[PDB]
Order: sequence, then C-alpha cells, then structure tokens
Amino acid sequence: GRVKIGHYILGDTLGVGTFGKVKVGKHELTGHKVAVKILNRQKIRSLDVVGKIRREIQNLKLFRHPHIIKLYQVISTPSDIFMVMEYVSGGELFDYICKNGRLDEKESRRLFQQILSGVDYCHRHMVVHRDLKPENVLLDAHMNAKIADFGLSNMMSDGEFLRTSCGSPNYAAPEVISGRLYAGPEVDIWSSGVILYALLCGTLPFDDDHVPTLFKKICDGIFYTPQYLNPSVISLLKHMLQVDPMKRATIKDIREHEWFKQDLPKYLFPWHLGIRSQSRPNDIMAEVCRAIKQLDYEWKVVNPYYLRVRRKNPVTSTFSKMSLQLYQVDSRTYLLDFRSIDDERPGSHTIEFFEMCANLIKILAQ
Amino acid sequence: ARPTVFRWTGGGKEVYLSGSFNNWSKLPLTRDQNNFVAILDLPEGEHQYKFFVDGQWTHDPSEPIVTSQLGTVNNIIQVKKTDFEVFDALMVDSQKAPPILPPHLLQVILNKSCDPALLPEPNHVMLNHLYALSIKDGVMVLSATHRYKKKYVTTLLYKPI
Amino acid sequence: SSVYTTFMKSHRCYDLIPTSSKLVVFDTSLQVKKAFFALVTNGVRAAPLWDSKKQSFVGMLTITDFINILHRYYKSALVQIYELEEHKIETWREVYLQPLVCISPNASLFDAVSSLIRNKIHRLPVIDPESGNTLYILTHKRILKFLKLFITEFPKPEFMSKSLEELQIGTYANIAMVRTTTPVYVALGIFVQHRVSALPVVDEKGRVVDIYSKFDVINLAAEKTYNNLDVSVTKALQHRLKCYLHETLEAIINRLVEAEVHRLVVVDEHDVVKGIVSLSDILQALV
Ligand SMILES: Nc1ncnc2c1ncn2[C@@H]1O[C@H](COP(=O)(O)O)[C@@H](O)[C@H]1O
Ligand SMILES: [Cl-]
Ligand SMILES: [Cl-]
Ligand SMILES: [Cl-]
Repeated sequence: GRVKIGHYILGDTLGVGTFGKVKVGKHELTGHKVAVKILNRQKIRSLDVVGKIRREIQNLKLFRHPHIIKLYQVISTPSDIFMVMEYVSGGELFDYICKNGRLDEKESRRLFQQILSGVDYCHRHMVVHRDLKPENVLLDAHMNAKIADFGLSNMMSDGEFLRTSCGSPNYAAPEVISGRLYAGPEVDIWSSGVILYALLCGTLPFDDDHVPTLFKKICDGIFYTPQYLNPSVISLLKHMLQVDPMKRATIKDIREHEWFKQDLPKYLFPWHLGIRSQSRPNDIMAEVCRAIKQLDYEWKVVNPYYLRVRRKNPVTSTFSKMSLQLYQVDSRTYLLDFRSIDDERPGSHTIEFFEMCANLIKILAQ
Repeated sequence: ARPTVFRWTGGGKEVYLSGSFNNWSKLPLTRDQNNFVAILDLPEGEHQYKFFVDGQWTHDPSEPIVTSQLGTVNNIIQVKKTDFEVFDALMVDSQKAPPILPPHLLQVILNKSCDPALLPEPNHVMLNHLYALSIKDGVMVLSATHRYKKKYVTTLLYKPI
Repeated sequence: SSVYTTFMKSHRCYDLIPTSSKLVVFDTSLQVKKAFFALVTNGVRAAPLWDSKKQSFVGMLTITDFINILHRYYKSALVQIYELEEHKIETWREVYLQPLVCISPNASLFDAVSSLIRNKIHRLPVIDPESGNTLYILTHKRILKFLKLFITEFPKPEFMSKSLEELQIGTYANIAMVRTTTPVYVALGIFVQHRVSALPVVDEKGRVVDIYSKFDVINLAAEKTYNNLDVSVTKALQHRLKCYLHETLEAIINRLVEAEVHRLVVVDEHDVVKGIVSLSDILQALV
C-alpha cells in the first residue's frame, strides 16, 4: 500500500521548493519519472499566498520551452494541489558547479545561451521569474539547463511596475535589494549576470557573510575579474551587471554581443510626465483630493499615495477611470503620475482620459 | 485520479487509517519524513475515519470530529465538487513616504529622417501614462501611448485651458 | 470583380495600421492659427477634431481648411488676415459648410477605398467601435503602397498591360493650370472653385516648369509667410514628374508608388500635357 498519485508511485523528496514538497514519481507501467510539487491546501489556506500560487499555476500553464521545466498537469484534491512536471536526473546546476569546477568558456557559454533562451521566452510572455539562481537551474542527463521555480515569478502589466523585492540576496538586483519598484526584465538580466559569473568562476561576484556589507557590494556594482576570464565576456558581464537599470544590458544587447553570438544554436531564438510639486507629500494628496471633489469626480484610496478616480460622463452617460500615484524625483521634489484604467463607445476613451486629466492640471501646483 | 492525502504529524512506530471509505480496515500509513501518510481516491461525499496509532485508537484533534449517539468520536471529511477544479478550490481556500520615481517613466518616445508620424515600439511600462507639454499660448498639449492589439498609438490633444 | 477587388475585400484596415504611430487631435475650441501651426510642427497633412461639448469627433482639419480660410479672408499684404489670427476651429467650421466619415479597423480595405471615392475624400479615420477612439488615418497613398505588394508578386491581368489612353483613367478634360506669374491668392482661388489638389505651372514659353499643390500651401504656414499671397506661384515654390498616354497601367503604378507622389501629369508627345491621372483614379479603377 505505497503512496501514489494515480500510476505514479511517489518516491524521494528531491526538494522543499518556494511553495511545496517536490517528490519523484516513477510510473507503475511505463517507468516514466515526473517531479510532483505537493501544495498542501492546509498551509495554502493559511495566508493570502493563495494568489502567489494561482500566479505560479497560471503563468507556467501555457509555457513550452526546451530550457524551462515543463508543467505536465495540475490536479486538485480536497487534501492538496499537485503539480506534475518533467523530471531531470542532473539536479542543481549549483551542485554541479560545487562538485565539478568552474565551467570552461565553451561550456559556460553553451549553458548560458540556454538559460538566457528560457529567460527570453518568459519575458516574451510577460512573465518574469524573479529568483533566478543556479539552485533553480536544473540539468538533465545530457545536461541541458532547465528553469524551475516560478513561485516568485510575476505577470508584467501594461503601464505597471512591480515592488515585491524577492530572490536570494546574491542573485538579487540593486533596485530589488534597495526596495525600489522595477519594470521586470532588468532584474532577470542582473540575476542571469551573476549566473554567468558563477559559471565561468565557480564563485559569486558579490559575496559577504555580513548581509548589509554584501548589500553595499551589490549596490557598488564592483566585483572581481580573474585573469583566466576572456575580456569579451568581462565586457558582457560589465553590461549585465550595471547598477543603473537604464544602462543595463537588454536581451537584445546580449544577442548582439560577440561572446554570446559564438557557436549559437539556431533553435534557441527566432514633453514630461505628469505635474511636479515641491509641497509636502501629505499636503499634495490633500491639495489633489479637494481638487477631485471640485470636479465632482468619485474616487477610492488604495495607498495614501495611490487613488483610483472615476467620472460619470455628463453627455454619453459612461464611466472613465484613472490611477493617481505620487512619486519622489529629487530629495526636494515630488511627481504626480496619471495612468489610464482601460474599462472592460459613444465618445473616445483616450480623449475622455486627457479631458479628466487636463481638468485637474488646470488647478494643481507646477 | 484525485486522491486525498491523509497525514499523521504525530510520532509512533506503526500508524494505520480506518475509514468508512475502506470498511473500517487498518490501512498502514507510510512514514514520509515528518508525517505518516496515505493517499486514497475518495468520491464526492461525507466520510468518517480514525487512526490506530501504536495500538491506540484516536482521531486527529486538528481535523473535524463527529460524536455519535453511541459515544464514538470519529474524524470527518466532506469531499465537495469544488475540491476538484483547481481554481474553484483556490477561492474556497481564501476564506510612510511616496515611492521613488522609476527611471523608465523618464524615457519619452515623443522626445526621441523617416515618417514624422512614426515612433518606436514603447516599453510596456509607459503605456496609459500622462506626459504633457508646458502650457504655451493658453494651449495645453497632452499625450499618451496606448496599445490596440499588436499596434501602439500616441494620441496628442491640443486643448485650450 | 477583378482579383484586386477580392484582395481588398479580404484584408482588414487594421493590417495597414503601423506598428507605432502618432495621432494629433484638436479640440474644436482651439484657435485656428494654432491648429495649422501644430500640423506643421508635428509633421502631419491632417488631424481629427474633437467637440468637447458634444463628446465626439465631429470632423477633420486638413490643408484644404487653410486654403479655404487663407482665400476667403485675405484682405491684403498690408493688412493681416484678422479672421485666421483670431478664429476658433468651431467658429470657422460654422462659416464653411452651413458629418464625420470614418471606418472600423475590423472593416475591409475595399469598404475603405469605396468610402474614399463615395464620400469624395482623401483622409479616412480608423476609429475602434469598442473603445470609441481614432487609431490611424488611412490615406490613398498607404492603400495603393500595400496593393502594390500584391501585384508585384501576383501575375498581372490583361488590362495592366494596356495603355492609359486606351484604358481611359484620369481626368483629361478642363485641366486647371496656373502660369509662372500667377499669384498664390489666384492659385488658392482655383483650388477652391475647381476642387482640385494640384495645379501645373506653365512657362512664358508654354512648357510646364513646375507644379503648385495643396501641400505647397502649408509652407506659407511653416515659414510664417502666409500674410502675403500677391507673390507669384514660382516665388512661392522658391522654398524648394510626368507620364505618357501610350505607357502601360503597370509602368504608371510603379512610378506613383516609387516616387511616393499623389498624381502624375499626363504629357502628349511634347512638354505641354493632355491631362492628369491621380491615385484616386488608379484606386477607383482597381475597386
Ligand atoms: N489639374 C487638375 N485639373 C482637373 N482635374 C484634376 C486636376 N488634378 C486632379 N484632378 C482630378 O481630381 C480628381 C481627384 O483627385 P485629387 O484631388 O488630385 O486627389 C481626379 O479625378 C483627378 O483626375
Ligand atoms: Cl531545497
Ligand atoms: Cl529507479
Ligand atoms: Cl534526464
């Protein structure tokens, strides 16, 4: 009376995962092995991580890339939620680097092209696997890289940033460790940047046993480059490991890079914002809400610096919405940004937004 | 196949599971690492069970009980239809200073000799955002890039104020 | 029902919408001089109008509007055109023509060409029925540029081989032409009363030296030189093609698209021309 989910006899626990226990499943009849994430409904009920697990399920569902661990099925029982996935014999790329040495230039690149390939597919689907590390990059029998924990992944939205500063300290981007909000893919490039370092060197580019000093190292963007390293790869790392996101390499910038280009298999790839006010951030919110009330617009308060304002069209009798988020530019200045909230016909949505916005600017400060 | 995992987060050398679903017969729980486990496919409905933990019968006090008219205390499980749809099962489980301006909202596609009515593919992150020109001869110029399907359109409103 | 008719009937307007474009909208309340300046400073031959009070796009502002204002209200080179300098768009639209023609992105290119000829227009706003907003402005040039892609790869029918003369495409009767000495004011006049887009400029000798067009007129706005229209058409063109009757429709189409021009002067044996063929006529003859 051995534990099994259908014809898959469950075996050894290969890991604990971001969410649930990952066990092996060798098929009773065919001997086919699968990896099974067991999300215990007794533990998932507990938090509001219920969303963070519906996010992993939903994202991963439609994917099918050669270097992303495949989701075969997701089966729900009263007890738990099982996620049947493709199983690989090689385990952690991390343990491979530990056990074997640093990877040779040829091998380092081979594996890097694969990890970047998967990472590209992800972004191309507006999915961003925050928490990219060799611990989450698995190897198969002929050691092809396979991306694996989409628990800390997230769906990129049109006109929206993301805060959740997640992932292992070493592999976490300066803006992540800093807590500042990012677009998404910059972050995965900075992680893929350290992965390449670990590949060619066998060590980490930013490391310290004291966490805050490590955080400073990461933000200083300064790391060692051994003599054995090729200057061309050094230049690529210099670009991926840029502290400023606006100066940091893009997947395109990497595809364009000569080091990355060498022996690449073809199967892998195919005016100013808002109004700025120098007033007190609380006083700005105060100034805005008495101006919103003036325009008779309805609204709801999310964050103290975030408002969702609605407006009944006096002519077409239809509703128009916008997101008002206060930011901070200088050490002395503050900026108010107007984003459109696309509803779901008699008069244009786009122009109705401009009108709603202009009506406010007509009275507000600088 | 949708089997229900029974767990025994207790101690013990030998643990068994007796249920209505197996006609009150001692089914052995396999010691995982932490708990003693068994996985059985149980149909939609009410099911009572108990545990034989080291020659002593008990319910899991953690799990719901049911006391009979006869004095027997058994555990109980309601296997609902909701317990099978992955997203339906997800819903049933539910029950200081302003941020620093991200650098991506400073890059304007209107700012940066082909078509004058032709612009580059904008970064998704600035779609729906309001960028306005300084108020001139009593005229305020407003712009926003929006996407319709695989196409992007930067609309410019020339509005007197 | 030619192959092109069935080709245009198959393709959505959306297909012609570029990957990332600019769209300039004017509120009807905006000053009319500002409106024209904006067309120039943004680099766009036209812009849709928005009535904020009516909460709908009530029309379009083109160079044709400038040509009609600039002519109706030009008192002299000594007195500034008051009306233009102090009119709103809504006040001028009240003067002229005392409704907005558009198309859905999910509508055929056939319905788009049909609309252009049927409504006797050059600009066609593509407006989304779902959102209610204008996405792109469909021009004859864009439509023919794309149709060209089809006929270069697809085998040419018998009528494409035939001559412009024997096919009878384009206006050849009562062709409005200007002279070298003709002033800009007279030129605008002809544009207004003859409803034409361009006027060929003949020499004192009689050979066509140049060509004045609705587009040339915007340089008056651009170079802020509009206040004197007494200047000869040649003096105006100081800021800065042909075809024969006997030529094939194919050869003619290739020239119109390559040159990226809106018409071709149709010459006889000599410098002096027998008529004019336009993109409108080419597109009407393929739909
Ligand atoms: N100079 C001209 N004289 C007479 N008809 C013209 C002239 N230029 C264009 N047309 C005609 O005007 C119609 C519409 O063309 P267009 O206004 O040029 O887009 C066509 O039938 C043209 O042949
Ligand atoms: Cl682990
Ligand atoms: Cl085995
Ligand atoms: Cl394998």
